[PDB]
Amino acid sequence: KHFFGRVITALVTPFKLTGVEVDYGVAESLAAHLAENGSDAIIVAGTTGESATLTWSEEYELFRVVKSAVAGTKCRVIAGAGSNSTEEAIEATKKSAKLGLDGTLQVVPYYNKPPQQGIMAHFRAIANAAPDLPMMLYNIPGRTGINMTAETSIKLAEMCPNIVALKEASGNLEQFARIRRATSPDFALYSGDDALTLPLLSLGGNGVVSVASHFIGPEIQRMIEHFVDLGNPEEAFRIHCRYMDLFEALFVMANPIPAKAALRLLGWPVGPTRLPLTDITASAEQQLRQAMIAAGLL
Amino acid sequence: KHFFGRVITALVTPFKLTGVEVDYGVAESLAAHLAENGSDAIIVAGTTGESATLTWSEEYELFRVVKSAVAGTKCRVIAGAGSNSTEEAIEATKKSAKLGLDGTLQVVPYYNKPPQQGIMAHFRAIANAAPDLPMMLYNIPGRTGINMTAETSIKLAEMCPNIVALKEASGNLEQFARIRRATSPDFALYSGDDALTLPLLSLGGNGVVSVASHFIGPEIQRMIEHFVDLGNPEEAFRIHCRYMDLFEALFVMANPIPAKAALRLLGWPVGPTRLPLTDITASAEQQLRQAMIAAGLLS
Amino acid sequence: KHFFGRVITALVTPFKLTGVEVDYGVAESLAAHLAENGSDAIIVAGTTGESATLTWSEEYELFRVVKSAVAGTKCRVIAGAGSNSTEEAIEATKKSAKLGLDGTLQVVPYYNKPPQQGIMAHFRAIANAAPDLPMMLYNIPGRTGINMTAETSIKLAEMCPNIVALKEASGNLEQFARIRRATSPDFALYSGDDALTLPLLSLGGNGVVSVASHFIGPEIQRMIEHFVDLGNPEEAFRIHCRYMDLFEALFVMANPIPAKAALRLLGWPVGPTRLPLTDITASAEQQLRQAMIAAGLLS
Amino acid sequence: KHFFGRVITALVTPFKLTGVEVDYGVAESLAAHLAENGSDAIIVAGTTGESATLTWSEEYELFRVVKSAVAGTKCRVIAGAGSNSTEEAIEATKKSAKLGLDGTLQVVPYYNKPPQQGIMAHFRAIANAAPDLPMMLYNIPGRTGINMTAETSIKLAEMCPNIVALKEASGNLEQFARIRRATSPDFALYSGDDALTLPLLSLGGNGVVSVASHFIGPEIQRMIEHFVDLGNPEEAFRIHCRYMDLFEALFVMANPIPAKAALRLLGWPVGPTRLPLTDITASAEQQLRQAMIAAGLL
Ligand SMILES: N[C@@H](CCCC[NH3+])C(=O)O
Ligand SMILES: N[C@@H](CCCC[NH3+])C(=O)O
Ligand SMILES: N[C@@H](CCCC[NH3+])C(=O)O
Ligand SMILES: N[C@@H](CCCC[NH3+])C(=O)O
Ligand SMILES: [Ca+2]
Ligand SMILES: [Ca+2]
Ligand SMILES: [Ca+2]
Ligand SMILES: [Ca+2]
Repeated sequence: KHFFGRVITALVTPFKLTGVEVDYGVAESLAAHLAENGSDAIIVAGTTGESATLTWSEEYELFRVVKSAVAGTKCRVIAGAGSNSTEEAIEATKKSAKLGLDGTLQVVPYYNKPPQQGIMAHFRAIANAAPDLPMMLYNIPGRTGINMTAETSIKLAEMCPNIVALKEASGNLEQFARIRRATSPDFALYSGDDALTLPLLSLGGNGVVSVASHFIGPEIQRMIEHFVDLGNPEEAFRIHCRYMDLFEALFVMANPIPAKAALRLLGWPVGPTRLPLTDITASAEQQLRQAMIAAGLL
Repeated sequence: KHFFGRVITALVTPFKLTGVEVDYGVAESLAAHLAENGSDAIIVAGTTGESATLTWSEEYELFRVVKSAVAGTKCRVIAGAGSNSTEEAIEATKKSAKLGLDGTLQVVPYYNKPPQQGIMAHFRAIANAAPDLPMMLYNIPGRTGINMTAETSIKLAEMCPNIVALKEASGNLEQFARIRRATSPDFALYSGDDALTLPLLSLGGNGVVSVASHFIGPEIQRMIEHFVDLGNPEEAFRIHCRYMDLFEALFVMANPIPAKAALRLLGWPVGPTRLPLTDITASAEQQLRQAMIAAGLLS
Repeated sequence: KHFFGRVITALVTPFKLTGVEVDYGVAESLAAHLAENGSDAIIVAGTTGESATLTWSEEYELFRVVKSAVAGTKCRVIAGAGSNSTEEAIEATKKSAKLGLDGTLQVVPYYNKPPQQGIMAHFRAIANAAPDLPMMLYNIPGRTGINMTAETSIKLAEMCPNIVALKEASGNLEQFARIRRATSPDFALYSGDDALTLPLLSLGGNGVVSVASHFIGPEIQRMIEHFVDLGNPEEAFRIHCRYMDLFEALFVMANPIPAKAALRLLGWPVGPTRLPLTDITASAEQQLRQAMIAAGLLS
Repeated sequence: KHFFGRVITALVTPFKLTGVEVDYGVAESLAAHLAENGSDAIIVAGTTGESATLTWSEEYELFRVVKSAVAGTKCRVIAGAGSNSTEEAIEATKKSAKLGLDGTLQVVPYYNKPPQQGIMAHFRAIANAAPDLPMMLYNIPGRTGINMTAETSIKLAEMCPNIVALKEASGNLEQFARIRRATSPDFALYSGDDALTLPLLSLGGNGVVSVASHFIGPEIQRMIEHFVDLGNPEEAFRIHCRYMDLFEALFVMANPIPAKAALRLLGWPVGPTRLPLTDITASAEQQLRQAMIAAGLL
């Protein structure tokens, strides 16, 4: 019923041992594994994929490679093609169109703090650069340093018909409800935060763009199913409760440091992160390892 | 299942025209009206009841009068008996016990910013001063200037068996979930904020300590019923949506300025607020009036 | 130039060993000591004096006793007579007038979050209740839960001629500068925070309402003197630097828990705090003790 | 007395009418004007220079051109060469060394939220990539989404001898005092905020990295002189007061939208900003224009 589904995994970007090169091979098999484990869609080279330290070429190859890894399946492949420069976002979005990806994810500009009319112009121009490519907006004030308001989000959903979803990680519940109330039900509203998935479902949300779906995709699907389809909020919450420690553990250091460490411990050789992200500490690794054991993953 | 129910109304305190005296008569009939319109419990002389500008005598008379107004019904009467002085809270809690009220509401100390172990000692001593009187804690960092943590709340629920509920208005969803996960299911977790009732239900919440239940109590009951009992989150949300503008309108100036204005417009002569709360402005009254008309309360 | 001077000490309130009674004797000798150690004025029964857990009678006795302890000297005695109830503030301010104290300190209402026009009406009414009694406003959003804006503060300084000072502890530098720019130079602007005294002097401030002046009053006087009178910011900063660890230490737990612990370590038997304030932890006491040793106050 | 002086101007980047090209000519004459009007140093292609929407090539040309515009003067030229990718910052810093600039400005990584030890590794690696290029750190939590602590800043000043200054725009006065107390007096501590210059001087600050020095450089010099040299804080404050409205006006929309509008009103054809920054509103322009008239600038 929604193009990008209920669970979208923000894919980590595997690197070889030194960090210097991407491991496209590990990227393929990891993406294929997610497509058979509850990911309805995958975001490539977004925040969790270390967008900031990838070059544009690396991103374009990752897009091509991940799209081939999941051909055969209903898994949609979304390009993390945003930027705080409209020109750069436009170029990347056009490249995503020519590669035949299923859509893009577009973050609100970070660092340069545009006015609301700037955010709006930024996204119009990007939507216009590939008018037939579905687009998911991404609002994350904690990283960007500004908030896209309800008004701006709603206006964008009306003006550009290829803008069909919003990844809302502000934690602002009123904003989320207002956007939901005023957009058409064909517009998808996704949690950008595993710990907020459940309460955002209560305000009309359609699922989650998740980090934890690398590990518990089918269980996140089951949670959403209990809540939205089967009228069992008590069971949705029983699942949320099983995985709160893991959700906390995945953010005890900045994402994707824990996500990558967890994958390495499960036998997925996704490599280190690139500077400025440093290695997981002994303390954070122990909390993560413990949370994984209690969640039944080791 | 829960002693205080699903919808608890934070009663406004009616005053006569100058503000100098309480109107106990209007208090009685307003409380009777709430008991027959979806209030499972009522809080007397809390924040919404202008606790700060009431004297202790005024509070004690309000308690007595409200308890008689709702005799015959199952509606529980809760004393807003908290303070930032433990000695004062203890005295008021003992008076509530001797008067035969159903419980107390106890705010985290405001203004004086106690440490967590201070908050904990404050509430232990109050629970111990009337060990058979059910108690609802109240966490509201925006007014008090400190936050009662998950750890503190959980520890209090384990130590004192008369502490059976928490009114959580921090808006912190992680805190709320952690408290819920770790307390026994007999422990009630209530939203302290009409706009958060629905999402807190998704994290195991048992309802709301409401301002808006003065006006739409049965509809708030219906929302909670659709969500918890009947498996209809879409309809719960349809109701939340109908009333978001009213919820916004009730806080455009500080509570209870709009609440009292709305009651006056509905024919409830609840009077002004006392200084330092001033009268609602023409601008806030227009936004409130409009929101009430669209919600089907007026004209 | 300014009625309340440059250094105003927010006096702790001594209690006897159980906390149940005030020790008026220790209050007397402590206040006499401050008057001979750079306190130009003393605030009695404010935040640092545990205002919230004192009764009104205890406060009124403290006012009487402290006023007699410093008679003969130019040390001014200020009543912490504020409240979140205008009626209570008015009553206490009238009592302060009849007792012959030198002025009052008046906090922005805490917990009940009045509108700006409410804050303004609250203070007008208090200024009008004793029109000849000098008044110092106190803005502390971290404890009260609201902020008195620059506009409101400036308007109050113009309308009421007995409002002659403001204790600004928002930490907002722009607010502070705007108030200073727009008020007459007879209006005193005081830091409400020992760590902010020096940078607020750079924006035209006239001193500080201090906790640390219990212990280093003459050194705070010297700092202000270097900056304002002698044109030596380098030396003012050398002093600020000497005492930063002590300033940090005095707030590692909520004031006045550390203040009282420091006084006990110096041989001032000021007693415990009252619930909900609990005893200082061994960890905070060690950091405090160490900071005092390095500052040359102890051992 | 310090290498970068007391007033460092964060230079706006002039664009031609469409925004598509830089106007290097206007950049030259604007920089020459600043060097004769109280700028002891100039920062090229930092935040105020629309770093986010400049390409690396545009920045490198701006560096070259600005350096030649001010040859013959004592005005130092600093490259805004930071990034949230350590690799990119390293490459830009090496280019700045080969071009013969006087130093670099290095922002704390934005958007990707590294841990403190990440921030520390980021800056070590950059300092090590050109050990003889003086370096000015830049802490601005409101844009980046994280704060570099006092401990981190102090440790960096001790480890790397080319790290000789800090542009502190957190507005945290305790952090600033602690850094000042613990670093050697050869280490420069600059306000990153025109409205904080004066109170940061009281806590041992050495001046300001300013937007308003485009317009009132000599008056900012006079303020600092009255306070630090001549023992007249009353007169320093009289000057701060004269210019508070202008300081407020310069930030009513995000920098450099007002800065560029002010320059256009003074006859400097600095052009528009690039998306996602949109034009100044009529309302913000009126407040700016009024503040400039009262300050004696038109
Ligand atoms: N690190 C820069 C450019 C990266 C573009 C390709 N991943 C940014 O986050 O804006
Ligand atoms: N102003 C006091 C009044 C004490 C009586 C409480 N009913 C307070 O807000 O706590
Ligand atoms: N506990 C109340 C009453 C204070 C009584 C007078 N000192 C308050 O802080 O306002
Ligand atoms: N727009 C990207 C790269 C710009 C590189 C040169 N200015 C960023 O802000 O990180
Ligand atoms: Ca990307
Ligand atoms: Ca009460
Ligand atoms: Ca008092
Ligand atoms: Ca740059």
